[PDB]
Amino acid sequence: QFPKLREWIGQRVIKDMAAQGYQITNKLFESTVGVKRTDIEDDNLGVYGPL
Amino acid sequence: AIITPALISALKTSFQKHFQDALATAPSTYLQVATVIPSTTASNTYGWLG
Repeated sequence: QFPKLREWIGQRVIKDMAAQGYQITNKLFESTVGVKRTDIEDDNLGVYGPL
Repeated sequence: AIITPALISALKTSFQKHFQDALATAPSTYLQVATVIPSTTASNTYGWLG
């Protein structure tokens, strides 16, 4: 923001602004499950279908 | 005039069926708390995945 306006005291003063920043790094995520193939092959019921 | 009280005094009546079905029974409600799952054998086994 610009500095607030003030009454001139006799000699004007140079002021400065304040700028900042913010950084965020990506993160890597994982989720996995292992199942024996014979169970899927022997899945006539269909229990593992909604996996 | 004179007659046995087991024939005229018995047959001087008119049967009516107003009293039939005068009251009722509580309405069906199990639909609001249960689903209908038809079965085709002795028992039903249920299985769902986690």
